[PDB]
Amino acid sequence: QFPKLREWIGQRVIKDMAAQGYQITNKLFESTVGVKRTDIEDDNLGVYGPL
Amino acid sequence: AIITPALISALKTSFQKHFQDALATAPSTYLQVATVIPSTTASNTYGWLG
Repeated sequence: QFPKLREWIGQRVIKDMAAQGYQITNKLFESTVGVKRTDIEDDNLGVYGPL
Repeated sequence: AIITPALISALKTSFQKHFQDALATAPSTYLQVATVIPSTTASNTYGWLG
């Protein structure tokens, strides 16, 4: 923001602004499950279908 | 005039069926708390995945 306006005291003063920043790094995520193939092959019921 | 009280005094009546079905029974409600799952054998086994 610009500095607030003030009454001139006799000699004007140079002021400065304040700028900042913010950084965020990506993160890597994982989720996995292992199942024996014979169970899927022997899945006539269909229990593992909604996996 | 004179007659046995087991024939005229018995047959001087008119049967009516107003009293039939005068009251009722509580309405069906199990639909609001249960689903209908038809079965085709002795028992039903249920299985769902986690």
